[PDB]
Amino acid sequence: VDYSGRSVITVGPYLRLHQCGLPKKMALELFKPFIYGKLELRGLATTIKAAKKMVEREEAVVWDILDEVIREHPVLLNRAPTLHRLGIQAFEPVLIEGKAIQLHPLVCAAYNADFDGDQMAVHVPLTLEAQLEARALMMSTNNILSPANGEPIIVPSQDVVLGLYYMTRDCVNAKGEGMVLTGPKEAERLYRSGLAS
Amino acid sequence: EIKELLKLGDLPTSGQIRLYDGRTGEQFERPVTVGYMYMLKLNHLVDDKMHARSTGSYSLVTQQPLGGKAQFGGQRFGEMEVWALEAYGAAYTLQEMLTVKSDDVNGRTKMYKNIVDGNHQMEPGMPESFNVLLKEIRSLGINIELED
Amino acid sequence: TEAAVAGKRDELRGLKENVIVGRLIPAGTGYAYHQDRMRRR
Amino acid sequence: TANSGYLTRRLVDVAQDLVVTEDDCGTHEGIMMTPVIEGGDVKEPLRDRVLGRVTAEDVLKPGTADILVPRNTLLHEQWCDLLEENSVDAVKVRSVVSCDTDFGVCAHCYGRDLARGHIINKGEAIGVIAAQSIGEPGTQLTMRT
Amino acid sequence: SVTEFLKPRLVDIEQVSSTHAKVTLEPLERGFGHTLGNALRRILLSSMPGCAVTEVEIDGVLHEYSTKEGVQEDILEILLNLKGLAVRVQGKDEVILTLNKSGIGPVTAADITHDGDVEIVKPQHVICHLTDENASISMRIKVQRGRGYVPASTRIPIGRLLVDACYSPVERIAYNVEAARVEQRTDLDKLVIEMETNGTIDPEEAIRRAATILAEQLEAFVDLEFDPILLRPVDDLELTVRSANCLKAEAIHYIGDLVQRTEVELLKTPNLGKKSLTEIKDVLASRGLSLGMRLENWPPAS
Amino acid sequence: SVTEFLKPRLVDIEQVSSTHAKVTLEPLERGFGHTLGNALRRILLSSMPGCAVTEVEIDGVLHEYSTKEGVQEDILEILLNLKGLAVRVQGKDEVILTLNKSGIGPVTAADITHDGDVEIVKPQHVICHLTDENASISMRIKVQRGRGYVPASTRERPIGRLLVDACYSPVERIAYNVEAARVEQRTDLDKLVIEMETNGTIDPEEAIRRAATILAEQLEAFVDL
Amino acid sequence: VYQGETTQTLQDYLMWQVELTPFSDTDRAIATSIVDAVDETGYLTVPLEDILESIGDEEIDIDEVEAVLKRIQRFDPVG
Amino acid sequence: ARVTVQDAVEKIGNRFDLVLVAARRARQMQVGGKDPLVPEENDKTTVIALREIEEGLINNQILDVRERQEQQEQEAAEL
Amino acid sequence: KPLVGTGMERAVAVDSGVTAVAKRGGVVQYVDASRIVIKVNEDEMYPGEAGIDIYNLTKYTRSNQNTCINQMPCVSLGEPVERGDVLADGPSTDLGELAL
Ligand SMILES: [Mg+2]
Ligand SMILES: [Zn+2]
Repeated sequence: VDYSGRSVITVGPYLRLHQCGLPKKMALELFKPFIYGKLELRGLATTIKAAKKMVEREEAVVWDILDEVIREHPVLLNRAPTLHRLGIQAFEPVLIEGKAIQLHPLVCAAYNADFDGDQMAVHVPLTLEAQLEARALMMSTNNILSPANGEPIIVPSQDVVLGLYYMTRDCVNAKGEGMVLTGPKEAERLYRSGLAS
Repeated sequence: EIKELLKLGDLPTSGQIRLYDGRTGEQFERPVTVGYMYMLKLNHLVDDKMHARSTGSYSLVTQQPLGGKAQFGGQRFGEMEVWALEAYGAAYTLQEMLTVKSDDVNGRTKMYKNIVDGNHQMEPGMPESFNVLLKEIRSLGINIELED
Repeated sequence: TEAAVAGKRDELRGLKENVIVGRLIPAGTGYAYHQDRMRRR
Repeated sequence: TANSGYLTRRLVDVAQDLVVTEDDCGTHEGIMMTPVIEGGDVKEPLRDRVLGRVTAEDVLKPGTADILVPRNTLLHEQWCDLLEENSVDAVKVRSVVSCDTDFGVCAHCYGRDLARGHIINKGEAIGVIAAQSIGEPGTQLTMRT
Repeated sequence: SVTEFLKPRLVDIEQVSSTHAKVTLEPLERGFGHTLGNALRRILLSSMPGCAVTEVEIDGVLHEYSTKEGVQEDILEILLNLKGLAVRVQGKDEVILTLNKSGIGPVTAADITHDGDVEIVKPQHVICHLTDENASISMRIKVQRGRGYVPASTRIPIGRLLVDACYSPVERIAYNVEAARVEQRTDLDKLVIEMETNGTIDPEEAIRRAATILAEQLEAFVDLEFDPILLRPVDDLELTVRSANCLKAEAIHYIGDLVQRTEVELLKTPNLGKKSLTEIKDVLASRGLSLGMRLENWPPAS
Repeated sequence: SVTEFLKPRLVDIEQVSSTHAKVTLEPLERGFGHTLGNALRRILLSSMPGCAVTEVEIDGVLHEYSTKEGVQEDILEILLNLKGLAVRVQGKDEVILTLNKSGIGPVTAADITHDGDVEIVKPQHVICHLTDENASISMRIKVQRGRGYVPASTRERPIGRLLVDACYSPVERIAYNVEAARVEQRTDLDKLVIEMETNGTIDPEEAIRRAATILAEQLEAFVDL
Repeated sequence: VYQGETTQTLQDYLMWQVELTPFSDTDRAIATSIVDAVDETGYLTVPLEDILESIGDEEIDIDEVEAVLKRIQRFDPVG
Repeated sequence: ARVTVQDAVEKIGNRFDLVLVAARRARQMQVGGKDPLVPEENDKTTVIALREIEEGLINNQILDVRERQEQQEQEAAEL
Repeated sequence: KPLVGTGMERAVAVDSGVTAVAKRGGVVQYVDASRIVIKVNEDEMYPGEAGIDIYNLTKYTRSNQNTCINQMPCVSLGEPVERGDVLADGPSTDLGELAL
């Protein structure tokens, strides 16, 4: 199919659950007709060839055009082999620098993916029906229960579990033991000040 | 022997030292194993991996996008991806995958023209590979046809 | 061979049949389209 | 891997055309559900076998003739708790196998979506979902004796 | 060119409440967001002048673990309530207040004896509850001036109940660094600071005072549009007299206005026949332009 | 008073080596030592300006993937050696140096033609070696001032002009320590010792002052708000 | 098995530019006729009277064909 | 923006009919000259339609009634 | 070099024909980035022959995987060499040891 690409995947720890990290070099090629239409719409180009040359030269304004046109437009991420329907999910793109796709850690279990050489493919919906199906059916935030058994699929693992386990533990004789606090904010203020363990 | 060699170099025996956060300057709460390891760069470079396509060339027979990065090729949407789309119930996404993106000659042009004009609508049409299949079956002496 | 000998006819009722001919599958968001087609037929 | 792929492809092919095309078929047939007991160990309790299913008959209290759960009731968590309160060990439920719907099944004979909290909607391709659910854990099994 | 750095241009302030604020600054040089946020957070946490309750004396209480008759809460509950009392002091750096109250009801910060120097930011601050009618509370509270947080354990007469001293008005502060892009540069920081105070001072004022303290700490080292063709007038085209008159009558002055007019609308225009429309289309085609072009907001305020 | 803070001053500057120094700030209040140290370390490691080699021209070479007869090193190795050259330019933001050498032996930084506004801080820096008696090398080296890391890819030229990535940062490493200071009549004051390792092309005191100026100019935006 | 690739010629490029140009139905038909009669070197091989005859409609004058031709002549390549 | 569509699903009652209704409204707002019934905040037609559906301003019956009213008004004003 | 090894690096580097190995002992008469000329010892020279060994190094050539093959000398002018010694290092080689 057309309007498709693929590349290696990295981890984005700052992303939200409904967001993905897309290289802008890929996005410039994927959304080219949309960029042509938007350039013609606001008078920057008067002919189709003018917009074609502007995109070929990669002028400064075409990046603003791309950022405007990728504002609310889901893209489909798929990893082979697609063993179940959770192998294809919809995400909102965020333009990034580089050549790797950033993936939310919490969705790595549904894809059965790890960051040691895995590659993913990206597809662009075209029509309004396709975009609304991506937003309302294939969005990641809609897929939180497993259709096979009903169990959750957003189970935290590894680093998050280790950190939460470490912070929610008690020691017999730690610094700051035996005092009374007005609330959680005072506890955080004491911890950040080095006055309590 | 490793511990003796560490002692010879005035280094901690356990092999763990104290580190500080570069952004805040505060010490990490536990000793960290710090040392030297031999690292290799493998012949899997992202420069050779990244590829994207909007439109390009097509096969003469099937009228479908070519495969590979040497040509400006597209990604294959196989049977398992079709099953995944069917399990969601996204009929329009599957239909636009099947017709206006791969092998509907008039549909591709109409969709491109509508996208450039800001109208996100499609006319599905008939895939060309089905016509190729019909012709190939007719070449075997079997009368297969569409009716009504 | 068996279909050609028997002269069978296909009604295009399943998902795979509509996938072959590039139509909306009779499931999900395409169910209403097929219901309307059946009612009008 | 190849055997798992072949198995899941066959499973998809055999059930690709099954879609929920009705709301209720009006049948009274069903299957009896009891906990799975092997020797002296219970591997599967009754709660996990009847959750999200529709009762095919009125469930009566073991010692009386009083209707505890009425017919055509979706057994959610509260119904399961009520059943386990009175020590019920066998419930007759509706299944897709005993469905009178022609060219598909109905929502009541299927039950909960298992991806949402509500009952299954019309127009869902449950055969493909079932084939993918069975075939997906196929790589966790052993192929060598 | 080598000594000039980026400065914030879009300082957004969101006032969640009278004591809770969220400030956003962008753009910043790479790595400066963490530096500024960490420095400001450390200053606002550890070194911030203020006034706070230090220790208390209750007539009927001799030890911290005691039982006061008639009071619903425990002694340590009263100490916790006192720790949360914010007081403004202007005259001296050490003041004494007295609380004597009898009856039934919530004894609060409005029952403290009034004084010229001492001001209570929240008179509604609940101190304790008096249940019995024949019950009374009598206590003396010392307020001092200091900086930051001082636990009472580090300070370990009779009946002097020690209280942790919280002079800093800041109750909570956090910062986050995100990515921001100028047209060319992309690896730049955007700083977001969320802070809640105790009501004595504004969050903006606290940020300003922390910045002033840090700046004064360094005084000994610091050295002193559309395409141009669309904007051309319609008189640029060498139209005939009749066509020019029709366009002038149709209130068309620039090329963009004519370009946005479709052929169907122009056909219905009086005095404009098919020949004149064909001439207009021809002269537009001679410059690579048509009649079916759309623009979002054509008039560029000119 | 509690609202008045004692402010630090530059007390001691120790020159352990030409590229190694220690700077003493004293006195400091409780908690200000680390607060100043971390910010100063970050600014010194991130924002210090310096001069670096950016372009090279050699008479007999066309590109970096070739060899010169009589020279034991490849052109790429020569460029890598030139990347590490430390030069102090005192009058301009751009200069061109000339190197001419002939005869068997090492060609170092001391063979560069003398310029009034250019100082070479490490004359012993080996550039290449000539292994043939009838072998000579002549080159032109472009040096300019900047800050940070600028790869040549990010930044038509005639054939024979070789680009080299510019690392303008003169600071190699920064460390800091906070000790207890001995003021006249207080025991709650600290002293900050900053250990600085550079390439010898910048004075430690002016580096500290520049870092403080950068911090103050960045912080002045929060004062008004 | 071998299938080959689809190559873009001058007429394919011209028709691609025509389809993305705001023409009317009659103007689009005239543009199709004009692009049909273009040789490899980019010159029009027939007089405009032949194009007008090939249109087959009696309500179109030579002036509309001239306007459409002038619009087409500004495509890529120019000339 | 939008992160979830649960409220719109609850309003409509079905996920499959919600897509069709939202597509109809978005195509009315995009190709047609209709204006949004909610204050748009730099949003696209799909998100605007979803927000309109969530507020209860848009459903299938309302769209059918509006279409019938518009057709009747056009047929009355044609004469 | 790995700086932590097993002792098999030299065997891999030498047995692989990526390095230049002296066929006969002698003294380095000429050293250059592209060629090495060794003056052979008189006790290893054949009768009626000028005893010199010339090694032309491979410089920036393409491999089967589109990588770079380049040889660098690792001997100085006038130093003694023996039969079997390493004269030039090939790709991923450091002083006759494997360096990946
Ligand atoms: Mg992997
Ligand atoms: Zn049924």
